[PDB]
Amino acid sequence: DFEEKMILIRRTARMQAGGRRFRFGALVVVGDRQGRVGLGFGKAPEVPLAVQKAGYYARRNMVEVPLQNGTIPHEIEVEFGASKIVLKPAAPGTGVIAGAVPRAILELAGVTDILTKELGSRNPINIAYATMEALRQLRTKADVERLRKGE
Amino acid sequence: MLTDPIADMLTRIRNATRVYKESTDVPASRFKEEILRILAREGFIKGYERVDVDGKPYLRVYLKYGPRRQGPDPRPEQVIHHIRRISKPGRRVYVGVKEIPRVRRGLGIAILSTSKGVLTDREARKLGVGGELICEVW
Amino acid sequence: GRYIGPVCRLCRREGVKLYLKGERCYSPKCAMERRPYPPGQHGQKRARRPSDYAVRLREKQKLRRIYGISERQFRNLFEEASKKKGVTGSVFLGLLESRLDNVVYRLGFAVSRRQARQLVRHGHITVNGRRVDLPSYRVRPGDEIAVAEKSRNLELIRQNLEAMKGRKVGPWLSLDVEGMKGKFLRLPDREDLALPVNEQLVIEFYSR
Amino acid sequence: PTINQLVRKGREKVRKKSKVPALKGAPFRRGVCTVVRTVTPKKPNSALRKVAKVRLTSGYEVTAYIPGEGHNLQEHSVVLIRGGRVKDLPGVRYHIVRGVYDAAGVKDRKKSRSKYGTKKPKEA
Amino acid sequence: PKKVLTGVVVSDKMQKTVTVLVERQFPHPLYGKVIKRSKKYLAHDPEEKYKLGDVVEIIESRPISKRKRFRVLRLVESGRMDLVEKYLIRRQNYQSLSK
RNA sequence: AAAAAUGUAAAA
RNA sequence: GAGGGUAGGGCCCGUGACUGGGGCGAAGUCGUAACAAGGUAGCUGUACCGGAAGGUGCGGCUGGA
RNA sequence: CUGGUCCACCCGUGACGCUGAGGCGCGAAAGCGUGGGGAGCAAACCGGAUUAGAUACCCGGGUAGUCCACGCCCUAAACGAUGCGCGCUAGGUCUCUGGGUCUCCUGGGGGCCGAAGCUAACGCGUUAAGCGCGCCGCCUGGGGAGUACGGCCGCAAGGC
RNA sequence: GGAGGAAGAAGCCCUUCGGGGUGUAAACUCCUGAACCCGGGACGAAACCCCCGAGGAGGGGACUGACGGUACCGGGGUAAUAGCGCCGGCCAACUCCGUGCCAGCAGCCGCGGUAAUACGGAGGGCGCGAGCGUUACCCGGAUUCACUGGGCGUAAAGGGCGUGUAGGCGGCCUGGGGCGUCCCAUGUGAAAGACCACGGCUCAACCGUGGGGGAGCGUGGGAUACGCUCAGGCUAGACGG
RNA sequence: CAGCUAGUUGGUGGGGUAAUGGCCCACCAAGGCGACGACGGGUAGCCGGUCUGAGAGGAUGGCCGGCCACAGGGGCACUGA
Ligand SMILES: [Mg+2]
Ligand SMILES: [Mg+2]
Ligand SMILES: [Mg+2]
Ligand SMILES: [Mg+2]
Ligand SMILES: [Mg+2]
Ligand SMILES: [Mg+2]
Ligand SMILES: [Mg+2]
Ligand SMILES: [Mg+2]
Ligand SMILES: [Mg+2]
Ligand SMILES: [Mg+2]
Ligand SMILES: [Mg+2]
Ligand SMILES: [Mg+2]
Ligand SMILES: [Mg+2]
Ligand SMILES: [Mg+2]
Ligand SMILES: [Mg+2]
Ligand SMILES: [Mg+2]
Ligand SMILES: [Mg+2]
Ligand SMILES: [Mg+2]
Ligand SMILES: [Mg+2]
Ligand SMILES: [Mg+2]
Ligand SMILES: [Mg+2]
Ligand SMILES: [Mg+2]
Ligand SMILES: [Mg+2]
Ligand SMILES: [Mg+2]
Ligand SMILES: [Mg+2]
Ligand SMILES: [Mg+2]
Ligand SMILES: [Mg+2]
Ligand SMILES: [Mg+2]
Ligand SMILES: [Mg+2]
Ligand SMILES: [Mg+2]
Ligand SMILES: [Mg+2]
Ligand SMILES: [Mg+2]
Ligand SMILES: [Mg+2]
Ligand SMILES: [Mg+2]
Ligand SMILES: [Mg+2]
Ligand SMILES: [Mg+2]
Ligand SMILES: [Mg+2]
Ligand SMILES: [Mg+2]
Ligand SMILES: [Mg+2]
Ligand SMILES: [Mg+2]
Ligand SMILES: [Mg+2]
Ligand SMILES: [Mg+2]
Ligand SMILES: [Mg+2]
Ligand SMILES: [Mg+2]
Ligand SMILES: [Mg+2]
Ligand SMILES: [Mg+2]
Ligand SMILES: [Mg+2]
Ligand SMILES: [Mg+2]
Ligand SMILES: [Mg+2]
Ligand SMILES: [Mg+2]
Ligand SMILES: [Mg+2]
Ligand SMILES: [Mg+2]
Ligand SMILES: [Mg+2]
Ligand SMILES: [Mg+2]
Ligand SMILES: [Mg+2]
Ligand SMILES: [Mg+2]
Ligand SMILES: [Mg+2]
Ligand SMILES: [Mg+2]
Ligand SMILES: [Mg+2]
Ligand SMILES: [Mg+2]
Ligand SMILES: [Mg+2]
Ligand SMILES: [Mg+2]
Ligand SMILES: [Mg+2]
Ligand SMILES: [Mg+2]
Ligand SMILES: [Mg+2]
Ligand SMILES: [Mg+2]
Ligand SMILES: [Mg+2]
Ligand SMILES: [Mg+2]
Ligand SMILES: [Mg+2]
Ligand SMILES: [Mg+2]
Ligand SMILES: [Mg+2]
Ligand SMILES: [Mg+2]
Ligand SMILES: [Mg+2]
Ligand SMILES: [Mg+2]
Ligand SMILES: [Mg+2]
Ligand SMILES: [Mg+2]
Ligand SMILES: [Mg+2]
Ligand SMILES: [Mg+2]
Ligand SMILES: [Mg+2]
Ligand SMILES: [Mg+2]
Ligand SMILES: [Mg+2]
Ligand SMILES: [Mg+2]
Ligand SMILES: [Mg+2]
Ligand SMILES: [Mg+2]
Ligand SMILES: [Mg+2]
Ligand SMILES: [Mg+2]
Ligand SMILES: [Mg+2]
Ligand SMILES: [Mg+2]
Ligand SMILES: [Mg+2]
Ligand SMILES: [Mg+2]
Ligand SMILES: [Mg+2]
Ligand SMILES: [Mg+2]
Ligand SMILES: [Mg+2]
Ligand SMILES: [Mg+2]
Ligand SMILES: [Mg+2]
Ligand SMILES: [Mg+2]
Ligand SMILES: [Mg+2]
Ligand SMILES: [Mg+2]
Ligand SMILES: [Mg+2]
Ligand SMILES: [Mg+2]
Ligand SMILES: [Mg+2]
Ligand SMILES: [Mg+2]
Ligand SMILES: [Mg+2]
Ligand SMILES: [Mg+2]
Ligand SMILES: [Mg+2]
Ligand SMILES: [Mg+2]
Ligand SMILES: [Mg+2]
Ligand SMILES: [Mg+2]
Ligand SMILES: [Mg+2]
Ligand SMILES: [Mg+2]
Ligand SMILES: [Mg+2]
Ligand SMILES: [Mg+2]
Ligand SMILES: [Mg+2]
Ligand SMILES: [Mg+2]
Ligand SMILES: [Mg+2]
Ligand SMILES: [Mg+2]
Ligand SMILES: [Mg+2]
Ligand SMILES: [Mg+2]
Ligand SMILES: [Mg+2]
Ligand SMILES: [Mg+2]
Ligand SMILES: [Mg+2]
Ligand SMILES: [Mg+2]
Ligand SMILES: [Mg+2]
Ligand SMILES: [Mg+2]
Ligand SMILES: [Mg+2]
Ligand SMILES: [Mg+2]
Ligand SMILES: [Mg+2]
Ligand SMILES: [Mg+2]
Ligand SMILES: [Mg+2]
Ligand SMILES: [Mg+2]
Ligand SMILES: [Mg+2]
Ligand SMILES: [Mg+2]
Ligand SMILES: [Mg+2]
Ligand SMILES: [Mg+2]
Ligand SMILES: [Mg+2]
Ligand SMILES: [Mg+2]
Ligand SMILES: [Mg+2]
Ligand SMILES: [Mg+2]
Ligand SMILES: [Mg+2]
Ligand SMILES: [Mg+2]
Ligand SMILES: [Mg+2]
Ligand SMILES: [Mg+2]
Ligand SMILES: [Mg+2]
Ligand SMILES: [Mg+2]
Ligand SMILES: [Mg+2]
Ligand SMILES: [Mg+2]
Ligand SMILES: [Mg+2]
Ligand SMILES: [Mg+2]
Ligand SMILES: [Mg+2]
Ligand SMILES: [Mg+2]
Ligand SMILES: [Mg+2]
Ligand SMILES: [Zn+2]
Repeated sequence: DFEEKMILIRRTARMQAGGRRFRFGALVVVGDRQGRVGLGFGKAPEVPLAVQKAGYYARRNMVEVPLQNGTIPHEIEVEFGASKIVLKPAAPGTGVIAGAVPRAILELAGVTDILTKELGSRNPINIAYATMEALRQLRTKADVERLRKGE
Repeated sequence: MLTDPIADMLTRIRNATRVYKESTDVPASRFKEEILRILAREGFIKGYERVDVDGKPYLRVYLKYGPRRQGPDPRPEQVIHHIRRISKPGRRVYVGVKEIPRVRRGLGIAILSTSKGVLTDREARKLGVGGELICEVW
Repeated sequence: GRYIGPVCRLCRREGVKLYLKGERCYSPKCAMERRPYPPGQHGQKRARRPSDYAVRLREKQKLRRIYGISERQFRNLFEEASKKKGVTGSVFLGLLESRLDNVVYRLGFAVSRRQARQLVRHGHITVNGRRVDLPSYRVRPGDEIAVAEKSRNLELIRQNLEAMKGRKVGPWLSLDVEGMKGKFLRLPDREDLALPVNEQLVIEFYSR
Repeated sequence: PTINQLVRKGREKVRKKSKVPALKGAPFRRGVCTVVRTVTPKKPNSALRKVAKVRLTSGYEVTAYIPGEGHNLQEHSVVLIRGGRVKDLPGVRYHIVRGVYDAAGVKDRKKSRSKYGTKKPKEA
Repeated sequence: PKKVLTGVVVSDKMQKTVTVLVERQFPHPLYGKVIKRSKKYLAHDPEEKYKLGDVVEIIESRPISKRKRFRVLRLVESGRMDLVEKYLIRRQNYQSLSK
């Protein structure tokens, strides 16, 4: 029961003898605005229905996000093949300055102070993927010394 | 003939870790020891020791990894998330004391060759000196 | 200067009860209590979810109009905020609140934020003796925001003070209602304030 | 490339030429209108565009487009060049200012009087 | 102070005058690579005792002639013809660059 | 391994 | 020794009957070479030739089977 | 007569190496020059047939050229459309060649399929398009145009 | 100008003809009071000059104001100029009529050829305010000359292949030097500026005052890890039998 | 723009200046410079600073401040610290 919000809803079609039927696709993201966030991209032959599918798909996936008084722990250069996005922890009072897509990502991630920028490709879909897997590589101080411990 | 023994060495680790090997060898050298010396001091290698490859002094770098992972494709965690050289034989990178980088906001380390030995990103700062930025690790 | 145009008309745009007046806005008619929908022929029509920028914009215009001050000065202060350290966000609202004429409202001397400007303009207000007419003038920590001698016994003034009996106001402010004077204790901590606006968004916007 | 490649060769500086040969990039150039004729548009359009060649005082000779609803420029009118091409007319890379010199403004116009040079009227 | 350079005698075909090359390396202003460039200087040797290839030192001195404001100091090592080559060979290749 | 040319110019 | 004068070269700009190709164009004329074995697989260096696209020769490449 | 290349013995040298602006040399085919040769083939060219037309597709005849020498030209889808060198990173399969008490092991080369990994996808994947260092080459929207001018080379066509 | 003020004038626009919009906006009530009027009215000026001492030190006396009868202070005092751009998407702001590939807009994609939110007018809205907007030029977005921070099988791009000159790069160990580089000290980096702090002019702009470290360079001292350099040894690269 | 140079490079002696110096003169010796871009052409006064920019970089030099150069074009020397 986290906070839900979509990104974009395109309208792809199909060539075929006679006419050109369609199939809508909607990108949606969820989060309680504190560490818990999930991204899902639902495809369906109808705008609303697609959002509905995006719903379950989003509430399905999810990832923990080690906060820090509203900011991210550290910075990362996460390249998702095509696109390239980098985040960086800012001092409280800064603001969620990021691309249109990553905005609603970290916004629902309980982030308020972050520095990001998209490089290479800027395809909404890909960029999204990136931002997620990015948070998926995040490592807290605890996480670090934990694996580095191995005692 | 190679160029920078360190360059290919860090690569041994990289390529090995990617496939999760027990350990890998590499031609024995003064500097490489220092590398592993700190690469163990901060804790990225299980250790090392000079071995033999047909009368050829090598160095067995014993790799460290993470716990087994649940879910699709049980990929064991990587202790050495990423390690890349900075001061290349092409571009000799010399940094000052109050210039030394902060690898991923402390989470990382900057192995560099000080004018008084070899120290970490923080160790070099504490002693109050600068040197050639060998590489970073995190 | 300030947009003299109809004001209880903007309350409808922000969709938030804004006290740009005095008595009437507290009455059963902030002009939005009557018409909870934005102005124009339309407004009474199903609208659409604005864009990120769009929301940030509307959100900003909420704060701005509240202090009925030129966007010029409004922006100039946003910068002034970023200029210094601290939580630039709340800091902005902070200096916004430090504005002389503004304190004159949060001290009761005037019934409206706009009427405050008027009074302060005609030097009806004093500070440590000087008849500061400048609606600007950032009141530093610790000042005697009193009422000028000539301005003491004034009809409109009295009405404002008489009604301003008791009634806690400004935790970071003191009020000597007896002699018609107030003081600026400390800088209003973010928590103390409580405006219908979201600073974080207003911040993001001016980063473009 | 490599490091040495940069050490020797080096990154080539961009450098871009202007879309408008109007001398000192001067805000506007003055000239005398030589030809005042209407030319037909390009590919997707067709609406006889009122254009006028203007032999600048700066020794040039270019074609400019007259906006607004009509005008009053003959074979010897003087005028200013705004500088701004028209993607519907091949070659026309200069607008022509309104209300300036022999070039009158637009009659009846209400909105956007600025661009079309029309001193605000009075309703009363 | 009186600037002093450690260069090599690359030309001794003048009267009481000797040319000297001086290589100075430094970080590239932008690319930080240890690049190496040089320049030729005309020294004053009233004794002519310094011969070709002789690595010597040169000090910023009183103006002697037009393009000459430096004087010799002392030898660093005699046999250094190999370096002279690097200079000479560079010259040679030049002749094959024109038309 | 298959004799046989060509359809100008206005909207998703 | 300013400059002036005489003779002769170098570079740059403008201009010029005529001429070369290029770009551009809701429409023309002549064919149809290319994309499907495009109805001779196509492309290609070079050569020759023809209203034109192009054909043919020598070799080569599949981005042909 | 002569270059390059591989395996075994670990015998000698003792960092002598990698790369390579310009330059030097090689460089299919067609083409040019003097001389030689000419079976077949064969642009051009002549004729037949098809077609509206047919300077073409097919058929008949046919020259230069194709071949030799010596000299010049220096281009190509010169194609793996993948610069050179050293190092690390599953393996299964068959083939060329070399070593060895040999249902098998070991070195160099060629081809398919695939771990990890890279990739826009295709696809690459110890013959990398993987991970990493060193050096040269080169690209920075299409057309204009590989043209125009200048410069250099060439007998020319034309090339850089 | 401020406070109030109708379930909400008039006109104007829309309309499923019920009503909706302009809009508390106005009208009107009440309070203030820029402009304007009267009176007073600066700082900026102290010193050279006079006197005792010794013509000095020290100390005491005296002249001068362009701006100005200006700013500023006290009193008397009238509701008192609002404009420009935009409203298809980018981009915040929707409807009516007219027009009919015309007129005309256009920064990019495009719009207009009978029902245009895109031309023009209107109603209304959005932004901004003594300004708004256009043109021009510079950085930015442009990680589109890529040190940070690109790329080259088919998208623009491996030279046709080889040889080698300069240049660039450099295997493991030990030794001296300390050129690169690293650290300290110091000279330096002037003022104006930028930043932080306090203060001046009613605030600000403007300005005074103080504090900070600065790249680089000069000198002195220090270190030796890798680069460099000379020197000795090895065989894993290359070469040779 | 790929090769450039006769006061050209250097030396002895001298002239000249406040002073070094082909700055200039006579004599002598062939040198001097250049792909680390000489020579040519184009453009432009330089910096402190200013503009933009996450920074690096890019752009720039109006005002004020510092140095430079010119005072219609062009040459000359007198007076004087
Ligand atoms: Mg990419
Ligand atoms: Mg394992
Ligand atoms: Mg160990
Ligand atoms: Mg209320
Ligand atoms: Mg203003
Ligand atoms: Mg209050
Ligand atoms: Mg209140
Ligand atoms: Mg008063
Ligand atoms: Mg005010
Ligand atoms: Mg209180
Ligand atoms: Mg508290
Ligand atoms: Mg409040
Ligand atoms: Mg900003
Ligand atoms: Mg901004
Ligand atoms: Mg007319
Ligand atoms: Mg007239
Ligand atoms: Mg030297
Ligand atoms: Mg002399
Ligand atoms: Mg002399
Ligand atoms: Mg057949
Ligand atoms: Mg036809
Ligand atoms: Mg058609
Ligand atoms: Mg003469
Ligand atoms: Mg003369
Ligand atoms: Mg002449
Ligand atoms: Mg002449
Ligand atoms: Mg001519
Ligand atoms: Mg012509
Ligand atoms: Mg002719
Ligand atoms: Mg063509
Ligand atoms: Mg045509
Ligand atoms: Mg016709
Ligand atoms: Mg045609
Ligand atoms: Mg064909
Ligand atoms: Mg085909
Ligand atoms: Mg094909
Ligand atoms: Mg052919
Ligand atoms: Mg071939
Ligand atoms: Mg098949
Ligand atoms: Mg042989
Ligand atoms: Mg043989
Ligand atoms: Mg064997
Ligand atoms: Mg043996
Ligand atoms: Mg041996
Ligand atoms: Mg041996
Ligand atoms: Mg030996
Ligand atoms: Mg080679
Ligand atoms: Mg050569
Ligand atoms: Mg040859
Ligand atoms: Mg041939
Ligand atoms: Mg022949
Ligand atoms: Mg011929
Ligand atoms: Mg015959
Ligand atoms: Mg015949
Ligand atoms: Mg025939
Ligand atoms: Mg035949
Ligand atoms: Mg012929
Ligand atoms: Mg033969
Ligand atoms: Mg050939
Ligand atoms: Mg090619
Ligand atoms: Mg080799
Ligand atoms: Mg075998
Ligand atoms: Mg073997
Ligand atoms: Mg094999
Ligand atoms: Mg495969
Ligand atoms: Mg895989
Ligand atoms: Mg993929
Ligand atoms: Mg795949
Ligand atoms: Mg393999
Ligand atoms: Mg293998
Ligand atoms: Mg294999
Ligand atoms: Mg082009
Ligand atoms: Mg060609
Ligand atoms: Mg030519
Ligand atoms: Mg070529
Ligand atoms: Mg009111
Ligand atoms: Mg008063
Ligand atoms: Mg007075
Ligand atoms: Mg006085
Ligand atoms: Mg006195
Ligand atoms: Mg005097
Ligand atoms: Mg006396
Ligand atoms: Mg006396
Ligand atoms: Mg005196
Ligand atoms: Mg007066
Ligand atoms: Mg007064
Ligand atoms: Mg008064
Ligand atoms: Mg009154
Ligand atoms: Mg009133
Ligand atoms: Mg009024
Ligand atoms: Mg009144
Ligand atoms: Mg606008
Ligand atoms: Mg509109
Ligand atoms: Mg409109
Ligand atoms: Mg909108
Ligand atoms: Mg009409
Ligand atoms: Mg318009
Ligand atoms: Mg278009
Ligand atoms: Mg209509
Ligand atoms: Mg229509
Ligand atoms: Mg309209
Ligand atoms: Mg529009
Ligand atoms: Mg428009
Ligand atoms: Mg309007
Ligand atoms: Mg730009
Ligand atoms: Mg840039
Ligand atoms: Mg580009
Ligand atoms: Mg690019
Ligand atoms: Mg560009
Ligand atoms: Mg790119
Ligand atoms: Mg290509
Ligand atoms: Mg090749
Ligand atoms: Mg060499
Ligand atoms: Mg040593
Ligand atoms: Mg010693
Ligand atoms: Mg020592
Ligand atoms: Mg240093
Ligand atoms: Mg340094
Ligand atoms: Mg210091
Ligand atoms: Mg210093
Ligand atoms: Mg200092
Ligand atoms: Mg400085
Ligand atoms: Mg100072
Ligand atoms: Mg300073
Ligand atoms: Mg401070
Ligand atoms: Mg203050
Ligand atoms: Mg102050
Ligand atoms: Mg202040
Ligand atoms: Mg103050
Ligand atoms: Mg203050
Ligand atoms: Mg100051
Ligand atoms: Mg200061
Ligand atoms: Mg301080
Ligand atoms: Mg330094
Ligand atoms: Mg002479
Ligand atoms: Mg002499
Ligand atoms: Mg003399
Ligand atoms: Mg003199
Ligand atoms: Mg002399
Ligand atoms: Mg001489
Ligand atoms: Mg001579
Ligand atoms: Mg140059
Ligand atoms: Mg000039
Ligand atoms: Mg100039
Ligand atoms: Mg940037
Ligand atoms: Mg700045
Ligand atoms: Mg001026
Ligand atoms: Mg004059
Ligand atoms: Mg003169
Ligand atoms: Mg003169
Ligand atoms: Mg004088
Ligand atoms: Zn209200």
